[PDB]
Amino acid sequence: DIKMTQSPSSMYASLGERVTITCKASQDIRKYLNWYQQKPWKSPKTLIYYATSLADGVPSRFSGSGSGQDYSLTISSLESDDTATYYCLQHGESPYTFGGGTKLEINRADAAPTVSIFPPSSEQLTSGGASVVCFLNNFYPKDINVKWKIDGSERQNGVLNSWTDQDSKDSTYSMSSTLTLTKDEYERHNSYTCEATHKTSTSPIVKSFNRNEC
Amino acid sequence: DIKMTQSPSSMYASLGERVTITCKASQDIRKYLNWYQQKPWKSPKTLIYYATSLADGVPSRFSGSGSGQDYSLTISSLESDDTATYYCLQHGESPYTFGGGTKLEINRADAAPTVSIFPPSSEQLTSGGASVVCFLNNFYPKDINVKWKIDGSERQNGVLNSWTDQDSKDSTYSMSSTLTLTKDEYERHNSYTCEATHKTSTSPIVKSFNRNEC
Amino acid sequence: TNTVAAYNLTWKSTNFKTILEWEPKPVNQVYTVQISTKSGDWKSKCFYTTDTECDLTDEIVKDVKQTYLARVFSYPAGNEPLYENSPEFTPYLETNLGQPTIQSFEQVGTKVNVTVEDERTLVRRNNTFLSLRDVFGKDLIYTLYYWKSSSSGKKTAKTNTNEFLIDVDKGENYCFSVQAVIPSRTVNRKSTDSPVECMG
Amino acid sequence: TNTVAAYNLTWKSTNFKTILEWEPKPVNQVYTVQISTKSGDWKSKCFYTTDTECDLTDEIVKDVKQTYLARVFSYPAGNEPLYENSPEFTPYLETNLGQPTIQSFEQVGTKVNVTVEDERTLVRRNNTFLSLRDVFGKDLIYTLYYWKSSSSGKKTAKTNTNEFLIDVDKGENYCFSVQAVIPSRTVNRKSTDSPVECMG
Amino acid sequence: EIQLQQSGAELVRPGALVKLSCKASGFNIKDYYMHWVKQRPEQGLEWIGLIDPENGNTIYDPKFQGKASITADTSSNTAYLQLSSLTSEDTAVYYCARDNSYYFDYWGQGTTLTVSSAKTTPPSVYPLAPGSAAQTNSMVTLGCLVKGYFPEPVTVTWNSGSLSSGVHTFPAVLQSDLYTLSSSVTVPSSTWPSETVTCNVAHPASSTKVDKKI
Amino acid sequence: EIQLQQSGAELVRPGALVKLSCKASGFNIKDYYMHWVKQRPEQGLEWIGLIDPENGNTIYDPKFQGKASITADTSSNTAYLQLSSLTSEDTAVYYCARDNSYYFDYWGQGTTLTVSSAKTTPPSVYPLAPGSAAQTNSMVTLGCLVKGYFPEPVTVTWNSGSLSSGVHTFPAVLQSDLYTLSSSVTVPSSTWPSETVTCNVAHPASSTKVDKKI
Repeated sequence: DIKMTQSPSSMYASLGERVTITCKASQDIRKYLNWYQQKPWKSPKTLIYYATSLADGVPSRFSGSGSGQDYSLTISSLESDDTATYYCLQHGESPYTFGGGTKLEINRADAAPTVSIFPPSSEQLTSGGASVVCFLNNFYPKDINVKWKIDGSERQNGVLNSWTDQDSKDSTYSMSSTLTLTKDEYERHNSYTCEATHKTSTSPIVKSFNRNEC
Repeated sequence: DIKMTQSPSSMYASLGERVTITCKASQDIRKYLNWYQQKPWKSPKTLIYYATSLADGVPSRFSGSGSGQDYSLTISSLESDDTATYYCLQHGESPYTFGGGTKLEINRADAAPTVSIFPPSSEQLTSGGASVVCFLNNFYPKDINVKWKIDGSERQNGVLNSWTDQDSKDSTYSMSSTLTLTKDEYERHNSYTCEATHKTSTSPIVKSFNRNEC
Repeated sequence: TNTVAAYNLTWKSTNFKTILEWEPKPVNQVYTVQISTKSGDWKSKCFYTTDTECDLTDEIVKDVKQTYLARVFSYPAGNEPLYENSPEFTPYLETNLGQPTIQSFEQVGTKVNVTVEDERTLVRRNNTFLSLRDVFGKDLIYTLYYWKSSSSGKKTAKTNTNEFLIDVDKGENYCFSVQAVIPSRTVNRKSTDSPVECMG
Repeated sequence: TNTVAAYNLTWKSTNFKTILEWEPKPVNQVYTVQISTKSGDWKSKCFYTTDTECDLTDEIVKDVKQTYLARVFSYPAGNEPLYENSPEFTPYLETNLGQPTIQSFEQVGTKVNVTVEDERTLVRRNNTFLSLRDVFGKDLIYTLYYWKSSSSGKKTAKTNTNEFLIDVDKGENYCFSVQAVIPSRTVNRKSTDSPVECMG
Repeated sequence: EIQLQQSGAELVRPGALVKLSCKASGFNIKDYYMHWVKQRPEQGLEWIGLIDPENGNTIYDPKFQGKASITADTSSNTAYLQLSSLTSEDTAVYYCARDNSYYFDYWGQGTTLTVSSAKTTPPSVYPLAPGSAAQTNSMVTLGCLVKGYFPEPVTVTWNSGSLSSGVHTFPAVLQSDLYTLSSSVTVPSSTWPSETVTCNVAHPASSTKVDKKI
Repeated sequence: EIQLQQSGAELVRPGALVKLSCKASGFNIKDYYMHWVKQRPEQGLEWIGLIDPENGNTIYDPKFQGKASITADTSSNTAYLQLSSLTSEDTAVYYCARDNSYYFDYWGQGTTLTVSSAKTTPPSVYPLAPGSAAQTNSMVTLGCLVKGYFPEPVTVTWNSGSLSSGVHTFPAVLQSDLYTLSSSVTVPSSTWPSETVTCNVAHPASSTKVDKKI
């Protein structure tokens, strides 16, 4: 019934920078506004409560101002473990409404993924299929194109990709590429290599291994 | 193979007036239509390209619309230097087909032909022949009848006629009538004059000279 | 002292990947490269190397339509330095075009849908790599040359997207060859013709 | 001799009105009670009584934030006393909160101004008795459950003063009920719910 | 000291009804207001409803009325949340919180409810040891490849959580009803095989804990 | 800056073959697609065919296969079109254009190809000054009678193109293998013979240029 409008949905900022997330309720909520931080795969944590009180061990760089319909959380010196999602929750009267939340991504100095390639464990081979994993950890920007090539240019599909979330300590991203051939096609070929195009370099980041169980 | 059918063949309009030339392609040509203007004795000039782009300093008053098989060029405020021939040219796949083109003639305020008569140059006479030229310049309608009379009613034939094209600046027409008597018949007579019948006037436009080299 | 300056500063680029190469090989000397846009805050890039190449991509890519100026400063190796200036470079109008590829081609009835692969470039808008079609836009016509086994005489088809929809003679062997063109350019206009491909 | 010491020393208190009841009932013996703050100069208060209850209010109210300690000495009735100590008592955190009461309520425009009675307490600052709200401050939230007779599903609203300004539906019956919660506490945090009351 | 416990995983057939639970420890729920907050995948937190274990009162977001019913057993210090008439739209993570009046000051970890028919499928943990020490870092990157499991989630830990610094668990990826998650701990070359590095995988939806030595 | 050169004239005997040229200046023909377009007298444009000087490829309108061949010498930046088995049907004007992909941005003036047997025959220019001040305008009319020349064309200009305004060149007119064109400028009475008026005739087929001062 009583709506919260939080802005902006997402927002990238660099360390040490100051940021302001905002929540407007459609009626005097009487400072029954609370700001919550959610680190990925984590229950939420209560940053600021009653519009302006710092809570259970929150850093002094967190602060919130407000009265009635206007509320704002502000981080003074943005840091690594601030990459999280923040929500405002009004809890003045039923129903209790959380705003739409905002995701702060920290902007930081460029970084080259350190690559890793792993050949199909013999254990797995016992099953009938085979998965070569390419790990492309600790890079930045989060942007990255990966190409799997089995015996030259003849590249592929049957690959799955998954990124992590900005690390809370170095503000970078790791990836994980997996091509999943069966023992059949696995053994059909020998050269297995993934390419990572990322603008930390102008030439592909290649890593290979050859199926030579001989 | 991919036929273009442009309409109309010729089309008279007047100053300020608006016009629309049209070309239908026997199949979707994907906007690969270009309109071309060809003023008499002139390399074609590219008016609109890619269905709707005005080109190389083409006046704003030209425009064309199209999508698929239907294309049309529209001159908004018809002007004097528009008297030309337009073609649409499809060039999206071989062969490139120019449509058949449409000739635009400007309709304008009638006008009387300023006449001039020229006796055989003493220079041409040396050859032994003679050519009397009658100029019928700046007249409208292009329609005109010219008569050559050698010693009264005794008019003649052995006369050549040729017209200009609608002027690109006053929209009128000039003419040229040339009677080619040899020195013989030339000296056989003395009165030489042409008769201009044009309804700008109700009475013949006559311009004469006598071969009185005495 | 004596550490010669540089000569033969040569921009070398394909798909915006740019590298400045110069002369001569360093003789008991290092070079440092300074590149700026058109007339400006000269940015030192490849510091005191001994290579005769400097990969200036990240710079040029910031804005392909910009004209960049660079210079190499000849430094004495071991135990007011002279420099040579590079000729100007407008990435958008001068990076050669890689040779094209026919990404695929399946019949959509009476016609054959031929498609060209949309190359990715290093050029990056936001946190993203813009394709060759992203940089150029409508200002990139692909020119197709197809024909059928049967004879030497061919047929063309222009496109400023990535697929073609040609009609072909029932039960015939047709070969293909695609070539890129940057209309807007006055010079490095084309691409190498792509590897010819035939049907059956 | 023979005079039993005490057992079952219980602190009983609502709105800081504190009394210590204990056992056993005196069987030919009198008890004397000593009360001090947290570990200190004991102060006797209930002299050689025979009641198994001692009203220590005057003492606890001097500083509701302190933790009082007490003991009951057992003296032989008729013609080194035994003693048992009481548990600790921290007035501010264990006194039960008396049942609340909606003091009154009258519509203020498109809403219904509801209000809670600001109960008085034995606590005496200066020569004055402070109210419940005077003692706890913003550390006292009132929880109002209201709901319209029509249905079974309720609604809630919090306040840390004494009135609510709840909108309600034009021409409807709404009952109310409110509970006191000291948020700061870890145990006797709530009071009983105030007698439900309805509108029209 | 204080703590709230939840079922961790729960696969349920559409149409059926389920009763998540949240066991309270180190506080009495009859002194607080227990809450339930849902959260669906690419979406933010949503308030389900509350309950006052004291005088058995409950409040619900309109959106859930009928769909939910929060119950609490004050003997066993447990709050409940029973959903019903289940549709895929109920698949999300349920947290139960604790309201001290000013803010939600304790959150249970989340319960991951998955409404589906697809049956449970324990994971298949395949180790990923290098095919030879990699040229990336001084230190080496090992990995664990959890695949073919369902439903979510799988808690992947290294040396039972001791080994924490270089970890990177990548989020699951669906591929035929089953996901594939993957983890990669990165340790010094000088500590493997010198030392032991085990990736221990937990898949709660099927009471499975797999321990791999790589 | 940019420009295409053309033979201008071109008398040829039937049956014979001929190679016309188009010299490029100001651009490199290997960057473009050269085009050749035919145009018969009382008819519009017809596309002959193109050539991609780059990778020596050509494409022709079926109507012209075997009749024509387009060839380019990328050194001298010149494209060529060689006809063959010449019929009268070929006497036309040929233009070479420059396809920039979106359009034919440039045209070579036209080459007037004439297929005949009759022999070249330079023009006989004769001045046409008034036997007396013409009574028609306040200003006066001067003419030039280019006669007996073949094949076409004869570009006529006045004061080497300076005195441009009142110019009227009337189309060529056959009269037993030879043509007869004419041109008549009109200058103010106050400028002649006060000033000089010279009609300059150029017959490209026989490398003649005549200058008659009248």
